[PDB]
Amino acid sequence: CKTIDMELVKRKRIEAIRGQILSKLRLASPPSQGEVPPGPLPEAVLALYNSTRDRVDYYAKEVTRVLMVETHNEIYDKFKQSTHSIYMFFNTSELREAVPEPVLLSRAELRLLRLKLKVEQHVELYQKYSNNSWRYLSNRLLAPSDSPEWLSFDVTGVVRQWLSRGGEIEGFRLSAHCSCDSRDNTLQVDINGNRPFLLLMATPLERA
Amino acid sequence: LDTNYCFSSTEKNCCVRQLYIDFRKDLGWKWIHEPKGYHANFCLGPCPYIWSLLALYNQHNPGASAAPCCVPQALEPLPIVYYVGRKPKVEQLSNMIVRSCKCS
Amino acid sequence: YCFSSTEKNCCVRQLYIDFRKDLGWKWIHEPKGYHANFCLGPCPYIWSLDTQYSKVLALYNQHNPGASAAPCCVPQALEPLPIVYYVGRKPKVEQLSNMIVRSCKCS
Amino acid sequence: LSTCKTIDMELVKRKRIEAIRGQILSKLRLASPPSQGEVPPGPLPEAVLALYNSTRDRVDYYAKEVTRVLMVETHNEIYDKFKQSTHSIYMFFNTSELREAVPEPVLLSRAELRLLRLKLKVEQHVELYQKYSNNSWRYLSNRLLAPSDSPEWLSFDVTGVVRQWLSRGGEIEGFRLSAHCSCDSRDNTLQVDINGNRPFLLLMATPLER
Amino acid sequence: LQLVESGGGLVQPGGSLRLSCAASGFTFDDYTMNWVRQAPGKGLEWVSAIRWNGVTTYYAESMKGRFTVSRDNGQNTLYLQMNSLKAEDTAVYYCAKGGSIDLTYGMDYWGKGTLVTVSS
Amino acid sequence: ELQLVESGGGLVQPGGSLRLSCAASGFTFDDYTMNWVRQAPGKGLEWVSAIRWNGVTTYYAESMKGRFTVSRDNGQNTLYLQMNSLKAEDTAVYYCAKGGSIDLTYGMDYWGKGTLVTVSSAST
Amino acid sequence: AVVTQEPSLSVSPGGTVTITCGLSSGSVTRNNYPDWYQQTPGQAPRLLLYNTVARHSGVPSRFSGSISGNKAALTITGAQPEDEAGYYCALYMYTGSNNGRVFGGGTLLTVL
Amino acid sequence: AVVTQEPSLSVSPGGTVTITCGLSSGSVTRNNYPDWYQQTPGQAPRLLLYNTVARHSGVPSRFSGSISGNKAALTITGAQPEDEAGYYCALYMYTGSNNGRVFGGGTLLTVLGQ
Amino acid sequence: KKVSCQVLGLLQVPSVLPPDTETLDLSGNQLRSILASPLGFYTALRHLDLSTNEISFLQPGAFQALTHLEHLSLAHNRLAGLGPLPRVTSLDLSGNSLYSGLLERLLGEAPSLHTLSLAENSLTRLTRHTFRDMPALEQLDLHSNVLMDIEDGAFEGLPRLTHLNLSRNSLTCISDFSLQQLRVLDLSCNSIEAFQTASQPQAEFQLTWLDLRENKLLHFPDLAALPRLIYLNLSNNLIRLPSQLLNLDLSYNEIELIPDSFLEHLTSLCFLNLSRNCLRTFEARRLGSLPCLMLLDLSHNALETLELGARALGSLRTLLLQGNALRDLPPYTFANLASLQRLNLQGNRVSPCGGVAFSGITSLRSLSLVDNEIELLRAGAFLHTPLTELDLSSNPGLEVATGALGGLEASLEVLALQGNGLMVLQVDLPCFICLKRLNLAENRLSHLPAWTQAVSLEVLDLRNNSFSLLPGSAMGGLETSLRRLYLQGNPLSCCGNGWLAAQLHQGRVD
Ligand SMILES: *[C@@H]1O[C@H](CO)[C@@H](O[C@@H]2O[C@H](CO)[C@@H](O[C@@H]3O[C@H](CO[C@H]4O[C@H](CO)[C@@H](O)[C@H](O)[C@@H]4O)[C@@H](O)[C@H](O)[C@@H]3O)[C@H](O)[C@H]2NC(C)=O)[C@H](O)[C@H]1NC(C)=O
Ligand SMILES: *[C@@H]1O[C@H](CO)[C@@H](O[C@@H]2O[C@H](CO)[C@@H](O[C@@H]3O[C@H](CO[C@H]4O[C@H](CO)[C@@H](O)[C@H](O)[C@@H]4O)[C@@H](O)[C@H](O)[C@@H]3O)[C@H](O)[C@H]2NC(C)=O)[C@H](O)[C@H]1NC(C)=O
Ligand SMILES: *[C@@H]1O[C@H](CO)[C@@H](O[C@@H]2O[C@H](CO)[C@@H](O)[C@H](O)[C@H]2NC(C)=O)[C@H](O)[C@H]1NC(C)=O
Ligand SMILES: *[C@@H]1O[C@H](CO)[C@@H](O)[C@H](O)[C@H]1NC(C)=O
Ligand SMILES: *[C@@H]1O[C@H](CO)[C@@H](O)[C@H](O)[C@H]1NC(C)=O
Ligand SMILES: *[C@@H]1O[C@H](CO)[C@@H](O)[C@H](O)[C@H]1NC(C)=O
Ligand SMILES: *[C@@H]1O[C@H](CO)[C@@H](O)[C@H](O)[C@H]1NC(C)=O
Ligand SMILES: *[C@@H]1O[C@H](CO)[C@@H](O)[C@H](O)[C@H]1NC(C)=O
Repeated sequence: CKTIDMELVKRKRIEAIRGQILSKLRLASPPSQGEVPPGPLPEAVLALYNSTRDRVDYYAKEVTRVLMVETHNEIYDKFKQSTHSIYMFFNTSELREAVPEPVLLSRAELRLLRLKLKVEQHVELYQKYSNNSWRYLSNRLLAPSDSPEWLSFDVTGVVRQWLSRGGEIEGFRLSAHCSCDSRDNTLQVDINGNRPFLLLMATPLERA
Repeated sequence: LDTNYCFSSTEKNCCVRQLYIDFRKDLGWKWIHEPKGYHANFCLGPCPYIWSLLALYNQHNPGASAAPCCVPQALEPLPIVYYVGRKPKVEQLSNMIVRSCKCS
Repeated sequence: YCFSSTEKNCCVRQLYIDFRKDLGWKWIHEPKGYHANFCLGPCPYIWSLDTQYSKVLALYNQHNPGASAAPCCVPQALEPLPIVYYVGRKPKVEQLSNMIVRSCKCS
Repeated sequence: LSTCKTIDMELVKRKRIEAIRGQILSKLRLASPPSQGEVPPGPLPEAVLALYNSTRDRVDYYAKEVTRVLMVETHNEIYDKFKQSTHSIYMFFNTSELREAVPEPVLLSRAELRLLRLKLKVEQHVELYQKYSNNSWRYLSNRLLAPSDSPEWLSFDVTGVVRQWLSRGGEIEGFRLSAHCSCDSRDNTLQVDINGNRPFLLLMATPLER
Repeated sequence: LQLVESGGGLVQPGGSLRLSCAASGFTFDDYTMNWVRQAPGKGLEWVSAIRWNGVTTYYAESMKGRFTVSRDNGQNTLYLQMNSLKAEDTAVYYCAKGGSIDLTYGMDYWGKGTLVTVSS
Repeated sequence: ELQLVESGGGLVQPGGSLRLSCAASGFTFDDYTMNWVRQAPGKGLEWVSAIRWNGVTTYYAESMKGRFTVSRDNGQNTLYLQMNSLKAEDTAVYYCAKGGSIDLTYGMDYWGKGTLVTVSSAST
Repeated sequence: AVVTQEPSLSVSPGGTVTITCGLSSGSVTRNNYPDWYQQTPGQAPRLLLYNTVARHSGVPSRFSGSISGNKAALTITGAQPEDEAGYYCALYMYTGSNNGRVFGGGTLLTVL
Repeated sequence: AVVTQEPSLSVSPGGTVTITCGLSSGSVTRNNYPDWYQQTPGQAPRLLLYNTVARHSGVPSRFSGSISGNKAALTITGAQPEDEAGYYCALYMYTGSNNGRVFGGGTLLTVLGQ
Repeated sequence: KKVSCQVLGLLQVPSVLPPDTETLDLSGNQLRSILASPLGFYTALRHLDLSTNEISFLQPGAFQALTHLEHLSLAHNRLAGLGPLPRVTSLDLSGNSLYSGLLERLLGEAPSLHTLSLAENSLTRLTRHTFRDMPALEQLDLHSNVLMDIEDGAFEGLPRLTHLNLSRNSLTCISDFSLQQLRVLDLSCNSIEAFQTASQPQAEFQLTWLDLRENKLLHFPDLAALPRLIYLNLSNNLIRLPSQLLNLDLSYNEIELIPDSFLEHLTSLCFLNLSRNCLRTFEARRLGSLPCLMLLDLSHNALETLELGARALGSLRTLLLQGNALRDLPPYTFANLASLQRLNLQGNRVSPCGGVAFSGITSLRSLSLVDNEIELLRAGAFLHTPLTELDLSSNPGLEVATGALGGLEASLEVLALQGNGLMVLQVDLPCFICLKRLNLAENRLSHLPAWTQAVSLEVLDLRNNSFSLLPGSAMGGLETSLRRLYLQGNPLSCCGNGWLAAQLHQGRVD
């Protein structure tokens, strides 16, 4: 039968939420707002929060986004955006400035902005090796849509290896899926080949 | 049973009930700059034994807990933005928004 | 740690069920028994303060992770069990989902 | 005031015994346990033991019947058009047998394509496709097989396409397991599966009686 | 994607005839092939079928043995030689493209059909 | 296999010029950075220069910047270090080193035998 | 065996009608694959339904196939005057010596 | 900046030895990618370690690398007698007006064979 | 001798204050440390307050220099050391983040304290060595702590402890009680599922106050070893019921039946809340049961049948029975009872008799029959009942018979008929001289009885009615006793009567 009170459960949930927020942040006390800037939030932090809110352990993981190296950089002269593949290279020095130690990384997310698809497209993600080789990472069957969508790839192990065993420039190739019948081309359109980035959630060094 | 079934329709057993937490009014905080608040919700109501009677009982196990209550099954994360000293920080807390409940 | 100790936390406890002896059943042919296990250990609602010690956030960690109003010790990962039994004169293999408890959590 | 530290194990033990007894009788939709009087006391037949051994091995509330359907013999004339090559193997299933297995497409809940991989020396990437009527193939799944010195069973989640076979499907529809042929280099399936035992289809479905 | 058939006409009782079927727009190697007949003013009657290669055939019981179905995939042609044709075999015959390599998926496309009239 | 052979080393007067050449087989210059390193007799290694896969951008040591030039002929499958106006301290065994990747990172995998370049105003 | 349909029927335009196809010997299942064809007189038959459910390419969604009881059913919802035609059922069973298709006496569906 | 490296080390066979290379002005991070090379006197240098941890193909598993404190450390565990050589550390930094590698004065690691 | 520094905010302890000051209140400051040199200058201090601060360092000799220090308030500091306190009576350690393990080293010897407050801290275990050498404690405050476990001899170092507050804790199971000197216990807002006491004690306990509310108690605990208890809050728990108690709060439980033997020993209770439960049968068939219950709440339950005994429950004053599912009751169910005063039967569909009969009680004062679906009202419903408060609201389709209110003319004070939808009223309103407030909202009334004589009406409700014309020749009575008047929602014609506009200036409201 009905024997529970709404208000007591609500207030207990509120207090448990307070404890959960203070504990997941490993916060003994709420942060004092004495030394806050006297103005609104910067654009980079707002964009990071928007990307975290976007639709694609226990403690809080610090979130940092690292944009890919711009397509005008020398690195893409060797790897040109062919009809059947696009290349996305990242400066791993920026990744280490974001995540100082490989063990701290909790999840890494390669984020793409697909513009439009009249037909469904099967695409596949590879990572780059030093000897110009590519190892398979994933496969996604993009359904057609009339609106740009944010694509997500789980590359946690790849970025962890890059933080540990990676060079200055390390990247991915997104290519149209090929079979043993014939060859295909990449009909999906992403901005700048904004541009795709890496959303890294890692344990903060202060709470490591 | 997700939020779609119980946000519009009442139901006898337990499911997600609405709860919007505002950091100023409901909790009393000036340190969380974004968001102003969030829909945490909660799981509330009873769960009878299945032989005493659904999507609630998909992961049901009377032989695991002494008395079957019900707990959230889908727990969507929450990102927050807050200042430490003068440095903004965006942090992701997992299992913060209740989405679907299940008897266990 | 808590598989063979009576400590007060939400843990899975090993429990073997023998259909011939524990339940006295003579209709299930295989399996003769299985590790059903059970979740045991109180999950006390840890009341919250704005200012608190750093060694007590662990009590939040393994006493109220989901921040529920009335937490329970409930299974987190379960394993299904296949059984074989006869209906009339026809044998049947069925697969009962969520029978073997291998992890318990406060929720 | 003294918080208790001794937990009475026998009371909770009997409580869970009664709870699991009720749970077993609830998922099976049985008010009472069945009668063994109309059961020949025979060591269970080889087919049912094969069912149980296949569903034991790994890679809705109620209980669900498990049935295996063996993939059609390679000696049949169906495979004459689709010859087992060095880049693809074919596994065709007589959908009629799927329908004596699962009478209604709504009753089907889970379907797994089961293969028995032999000893593998190098890591092999395989792709699973579903046969269309007009000799075309839709991609279904990708599996990365790490090398091993032992034969292991491999499961492919094919529940949706098997439900489509039960509802809208033909008679001899099947799958193709090929090597991942990239856009730059051609590859071959050095993977060797037994009999092209042979692969089969494991179906966990709600019985029409319950 | 179209089918043209030929060979219909006047045949004496207990006669012989060879219908022919040629198609375009698809491949005979990929589909089974069916022969259907329809009596003038009466219902359809499935006559025969042949699979993708042509080594195994299927027949109706009322005309098995009297009808021989065959293929030739090189020039994409199809035959139904009717031997010991009786007086009850007058019908419009449709050569039909089936949906798959088996008798399932239906006769996906049908042809115009040729009239076979048996009389003295 | 994996082979770098070097040539051009010898004895010159101070302020002279050499054109050290490095021919490779077993790999492709189009995929790898190429480095020049030097080792003075009796002392440790010293990184001299590097050049990426195309050759449009080059890196130098600041004891050598401007004074040395590096170049590649991917068509000829060879690498050049042209040294001009050598001082007295420029005598060393020079090593041609393959790189691990297109970057200046992943280390210098395979090294050549090196050519012993001597600078001396003293006569025989 | 012999495939049985009703000899004929009529439906008002815009209504829902059910043409039904059975065996004299035993039931129909999805294993006895019902194919539903439409034939305007003077024209070759056109495939509507195959494998008890699936529509042929170009068939409007009005026609829906199912198994009703012991027989196979084609349901037309919202009939139109061009639907007046002969509807035929092809059942795949073991006919005599070999196994193949068999047709039934088609229903001359006449829209009122 | 110059890469400071300690001059010479002695390790008993089967022992554990650590070689550290550092910046005079700064701290060695993984962004200052350390490359560890081994040179037998009279032979070409061989890459042992790259990207602070990664072993070159053919290099024994007893060679490992890490960032210890503010320096880069190469650790040899169970020093075989054929490991007596000159060990050099090449750090990737921004010198002068461009990026480049800088070698430190390598350690003349001598194994006490007798 | 009193210096107030609550408004003043500083960073260190002031040294310019006069030493003779006895009471110092340094609340609202931002001090970080305490030093002996500034503190010992005020030897004449009697009371010291330093709450809401950030003090993190305490000198052991800082508090030793003040022999006359008392009411020590170290609240809200970063204390997460202290010497002996010879003459301090009151201690407060609220919000200082005391964890289980700091109190043993912090607290030395202090046998002369009365009140100790360890509230709002992070204490996890109350070890036997936590309390020692302090046999003078009488007030222990431990609320808002994180205690899960208490050993059997944890409180043995407090031989004279009487009041103990353990609210807002996580104490879960409690199996033994051995605190003889305890008077007040507050175990509220915990996760307690079982509460067991000692068996056959040498001496009877002295507990007189016990909260067991907001817990997970599955059963009514055995309090036969607590004879001095007078207040007992067991609300918001899960009691499923299988001598000197007075107040009992059994609200928000799963109580489905009341055992007879449980009613045998239950006596001398005065107040009782047992609302919002799922009871099935409640019969007081035992003679002499419930002798002095001054209040009994049975609201929001699911009782279908009740059989109250004759001359057993007679001293009851306030009774609520709303939400029950009663089907059939004898007409003399309440007639045999002695002195009921207030009776509530909302949502029970109780049909009055013509004379369940309500006229058989001459002591009834308030009765409410809201949402009882009374189609037609008896004439002798209140013929012999001197009721003063009547509530027949929310009764659509109700038909009022002539003379329905028999003897309420000189007794009724307030009447509510909201939502009844009466097309006509057969009750002569003006002759009810004792009436004070009237509710007639949401009705189809178009005419009212003529007020020939003034009455004592004060509140008149006329929402959602069909009153278009209100002439002053009939409604003009009670023009001097009216204080609040309401007229919104009526389709009154513009200047149709003129008396309402004239009386709106004085003696009426909007
Ligand atoms: C990947 O990202 C790296 C940083 O995230 C890039 O390194 C940067 O490289 C540029 C030139 O290529 C340098 O610009 C120079 O800066 C020096 C001063 O640098 C000094 O100060 C910085 C900051 O304190 C310190 O990190 C350096 O080590 C030096 O001590 C000036 O002389 C000029 O302005 C010149 O432009 C950056 O300083 C450098 N940032 C670093 C090292 O953090 C790297 O180039 C990126 N890789 C690719 C392929 O683009
Ligand atoms: C896919 O599986 C199907 C069933 O699992 C296979 O169907 C089998 O086809 C063979 C023909 O080679 C049949 O063998 C004959 O069976 C008849 C009895 O048929 C009965 O059923 C039909 C209706 O289907 C009915 O019309 C008849 O009157 C019978 O009542 C025997 O009389 C013959 O002697 C001969 O043995 C099988 O019986 C049939 N299986 C079943 C369960 O009916 C199908 O062939 C498989 N697909 C392929 C490509 O092989
Ligand atoms: C035991 O401590 C609790 C602390 O919560 C007291 O409850 C508070 O009492 C104050 C004043 O009496 C109220 O303003 C609060 O609203 C109460 N809070 C709660 C959660 O109840 C309680 O009164 C104390 N008990 C005794 C006997 O002193
Ligand atoms: C984030 O999204 C909001 C809309 O919800 C928009 O107003 C804001 O400008 C966005 N932030 C950035 C940095 O674009
Ligand atoms: C490239 O290097 C990777 C290192 O993991 C190796 O696995 C791969 O075989 C190499 N490829 C070639 C062509 O040498
Ligand atoms: C084959 O039929 C399928 C039906 O789903 C269709 O999607 C596909 O385009 C067809 N392919 C060809 C080559 O006709
Ligand atoms: C008993 O506790 C409840 C809270 O569960 C409270 O509402 C009630 O007022 C308490 N009883 C008394 C007499 O205060
Ligand atoms: C419980 O009864 C007391 C008796 O005076 C009353 O004050 C209190 O408000 C009641 N509480 C509830 C929740 O009924």
